[PDB]
Amino acid sequence: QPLLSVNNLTHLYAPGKGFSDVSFDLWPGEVLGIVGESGSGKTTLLKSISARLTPQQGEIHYENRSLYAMSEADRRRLLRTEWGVVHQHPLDGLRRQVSAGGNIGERLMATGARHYGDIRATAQKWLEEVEIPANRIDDLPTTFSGGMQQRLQIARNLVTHPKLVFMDQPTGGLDVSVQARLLDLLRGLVVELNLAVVIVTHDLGVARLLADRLLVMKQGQVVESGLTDRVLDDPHHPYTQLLVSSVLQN
Amino acid sequence: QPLLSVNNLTHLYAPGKGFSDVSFDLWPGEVLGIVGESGSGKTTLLKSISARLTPQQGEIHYENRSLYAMSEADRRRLLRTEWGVVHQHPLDGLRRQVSAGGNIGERLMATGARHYGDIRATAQKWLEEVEIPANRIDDLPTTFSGGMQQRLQIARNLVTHPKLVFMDQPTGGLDVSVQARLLDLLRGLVVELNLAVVIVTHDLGVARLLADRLLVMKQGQVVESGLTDRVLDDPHHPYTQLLVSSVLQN
Amino acid sequence: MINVQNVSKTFILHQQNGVRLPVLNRASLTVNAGECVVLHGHSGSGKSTLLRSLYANYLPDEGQIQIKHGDEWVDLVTAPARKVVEIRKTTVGWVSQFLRVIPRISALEVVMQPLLDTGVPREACAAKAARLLTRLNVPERLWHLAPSTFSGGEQQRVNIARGFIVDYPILLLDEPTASLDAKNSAAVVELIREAKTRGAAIVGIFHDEAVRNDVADRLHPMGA
Amino acid sequence: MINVQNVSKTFILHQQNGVRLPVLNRASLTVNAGECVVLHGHSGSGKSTLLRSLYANYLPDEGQIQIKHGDEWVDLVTAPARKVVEIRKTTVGWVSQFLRVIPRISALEVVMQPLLDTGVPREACAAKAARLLTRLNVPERLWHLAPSTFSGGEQQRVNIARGFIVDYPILLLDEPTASLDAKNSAAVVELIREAKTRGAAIVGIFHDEAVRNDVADRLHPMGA
Ligand SMILES: Nc1ncnc2c1ncn2[C@@H]1O[C@H](COP(=O)(O)OP(=O)(O)NP(=O)(O)O)[C@@H](O)[C@H]1O
Ligand SMILES: Nc1ncnc2c1ncn2[C@@H]1O[C@H](COP(=O)(O)OP(=O)(O)NP(=O)(O)O)[C@@H](O)[C@H]1O
Ligand SMILES: [Mg+2]
Ligand SMILES: [Mg+2]
Repeated sequence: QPLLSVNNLTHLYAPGKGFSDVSFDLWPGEVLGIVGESGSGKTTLLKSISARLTPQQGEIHYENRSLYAMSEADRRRLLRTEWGVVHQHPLDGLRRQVSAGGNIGERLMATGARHYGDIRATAQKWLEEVEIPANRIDDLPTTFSGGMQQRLQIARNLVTHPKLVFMDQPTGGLDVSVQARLLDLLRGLVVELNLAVVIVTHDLGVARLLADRLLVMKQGQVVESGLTDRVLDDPHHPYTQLLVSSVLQN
Repeated sequence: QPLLSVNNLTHLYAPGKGFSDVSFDLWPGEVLGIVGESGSGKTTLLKSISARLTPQQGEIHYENRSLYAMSEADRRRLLRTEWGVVHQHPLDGLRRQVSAGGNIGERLMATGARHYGDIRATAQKWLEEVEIPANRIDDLPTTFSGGMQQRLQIARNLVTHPKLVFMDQPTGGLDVSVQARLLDLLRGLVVELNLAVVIVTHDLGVARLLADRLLVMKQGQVVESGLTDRVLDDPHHPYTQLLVSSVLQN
Repeated sequence: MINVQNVSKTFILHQQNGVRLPVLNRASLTVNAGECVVLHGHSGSGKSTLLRSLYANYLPDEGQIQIKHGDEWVDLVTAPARKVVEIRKTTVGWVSQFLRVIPRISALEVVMQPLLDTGVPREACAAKAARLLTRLNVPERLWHLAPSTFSGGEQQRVNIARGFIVDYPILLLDEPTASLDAKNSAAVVELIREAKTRGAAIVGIFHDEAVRNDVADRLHPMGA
Repeated sequence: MINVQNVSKTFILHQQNGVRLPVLNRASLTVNAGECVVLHGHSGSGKSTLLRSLYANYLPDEGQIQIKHGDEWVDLVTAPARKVVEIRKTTVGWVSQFLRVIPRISALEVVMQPLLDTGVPREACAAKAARLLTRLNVPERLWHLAPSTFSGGEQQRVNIARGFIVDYPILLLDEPTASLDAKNSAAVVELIREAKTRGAAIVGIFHDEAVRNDVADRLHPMGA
């Protein structure tokens, strides 16, 4: 049974701004990429399904539990223990005045960790995982570069080994090498640990190598969906054909 | 004679953080892409050459005039009239409380424009150029999406038809279609108007299609430089070979 | 066991005046265990279209492509995406001219991964990947380096090894031996014959005459 | 006029134990106006390496590739990047199997651009692009649509038209006719012959025997 279920979800700031009539199912151990035009409502949908934006219509069920019918405490517990959220801008998902080690360890302590040495070791291990030097653990994120901050946010939202991760362009600001490292890390987590990922991306190569299923969003509506390679290589909706024709070939 | 000249430029926050011993020449009507690892000092170098970060060593000459030997008023005049700066995060180069029309028109008025109708028309024209709807001119950038904000910043820094534009990952947050639109716009500006661009990017496809010359930066030093296609297809320094081998093939 | 009935596909190119480009019209094809069927036809007859429809990479507009999954029968034309994903993970294997992999993963792990996804122990996966690479005469020095740093032929020997790492009951082969020299081609022929012997329903597209004659057990005319 | 003297190139693959892969050793080649020189050799002899060194896409470790630019002589092995950029813009043209273009630009403008970069009026550029496309029998309906939405053959007819839009004194041809059918091939042969007649120093790599015989005026053995 789906880990996450979305039925007739809709949130509109104004006619055409946001998303409307969005439904999809996500299971453990698979990746649902979301691709679309800048302004199609991908971020609004990601916020709505991640308990950060109350919808105007539709329902979201996580482990058979309506997401927004639950108490605010339960949603915060979800976002604190078993839900990961990676924002497009890393500083939005980071504590500016808290060191990188503290940023990673907040989640660990929220899950019950109470050994400072173990938290420090785990933070250093995850920094090395995203190839951030372990000597930058005590440096504030303001001293980090855009890619460094993005990787720190990814480690922060992945240290707890969550069951569901909503990411908004996690590859943005990353050089291709660390990008491949991140893709391998995400694939390993998804397959070995049965992690589920809802990723919004514009790099259709990353969606090809990572996403198992795809949603294509335009003017706030899902225009095409299905298997990632089928959609990319056999597009049906005009927008999808434009979109894959606009890819820069290397 | 070069539009911009950099000689032995160096700025280090700490040993290994920043850039050191950087020299290069940029002429009108060409693009100097900068590619490298997240943490190589690309942004620090871009700030230093854009009059936003005083170097510890070396000199920068713009039209034969030392950049940092000039008065602060002259540097601000450069950044206000004939220099464009596109930040990695669009909101850093945008006025949050000022509408998109106002954001675009600030530069125009700074160049002497004093007709409200003409400024409005130019702002709408540039919004349509980056494919932003003209009905969003009065909406604050906080209501814009990441790609919309990035395109608004690009239009703001290109409305004045500047002679030198420093961009930090301008394609970040852009779907491939509007990305191709932006690439065509930049190529047209560079060729027709002799515009010069220093662009920091991680998408090596955009550097291939746009950059005429390339710099490859690692641990704060330029490791390889030369013709874009020569560097990409005939890399010499180990890092460059790793970097181009990490590209996701579409 | 493959059962293609009345599968037809025409591409609608909205990017260019929405012109229709028919490539399959009421095609059908039956494949059984321990048999190899090779699609034969003039270029543009729908060979690639049909082969990738068998792999669900294209979606026929109408018709049925029913493949046995487990002890079931599944119409890939209407199955859910999860159903197709599992059918690829366990039932329908694919070999082609292209190694779409994550750039920085060594060749041995590129070959092991499809089997490790099935829960097989890592020692068995490593041993089988090493065996396949040795049969395809891939140098030992290249096992522990990313395929993207190799030549085209070595990358393709690695892609073939990755394709044959799992014993799929159904197998698809889009010109695996095309670029390979005679020795490496012969090795791929031997691998295909072994797959046939174990009871693999193989569907292939081959341009070389000798490879088709040595491998093909039946010919399907795609000209129509 | 092309003058290649003692050009040698060996690739150092740091990604794989830093192995050295020599591909050119003290090669030389002289080309004159109104002449076509075709590189002939076993695959792996350095044909592609030398051709792209002529276009500055690769950098020979040692040697000289001196090409006449304007009324000058320029060693592409040591010239500044700006020098090479201008030499490509005006002096050294390139035709290959691949249309690296911005995705959303129509075919007519893809063909016009290299000439418009030289300041030629837009009417003349449009007329010449239309002429080249008509000669290469590219349908009129496809002139105003992006190449990425076409088939491989049409994209390659557009790449050939873009290559021949400017009358380069030096021209390089990396198997332009390879995939083309006999009619389109013959059209490309006629274009190459016209380029030769006007006084274009053409350096080519061809696999087809008939195309090489019809075009080649001299053969350079790259086996050594
Ligand atoms: N706070 C807001 N108030 C009013 N309108 C908004 C607000 N946020 C977004 N809109 C609009 O809602 C639409 C969708 O927003 P969003 O989901 O952030 O787009 P997006 O698809 O993620 N674009 P991008 O980040 O470039 O991939 C856009 O037209 C936005 O301009
Ligand atoms: N304000 C700062 N204080 C101390 N150290 C800094 C500061 N800013 C950057 N550093 C370091 O300076 C180095 C280079 O910074 P920066 O130029 O922003 O990297 P970058 O190459 O642009 N990375 P990316 O944005 O991912 O492409 C990094 O190790 C940063 O962590
Ligand atoms: Mg967004
Ligand atoms: Mg940066």
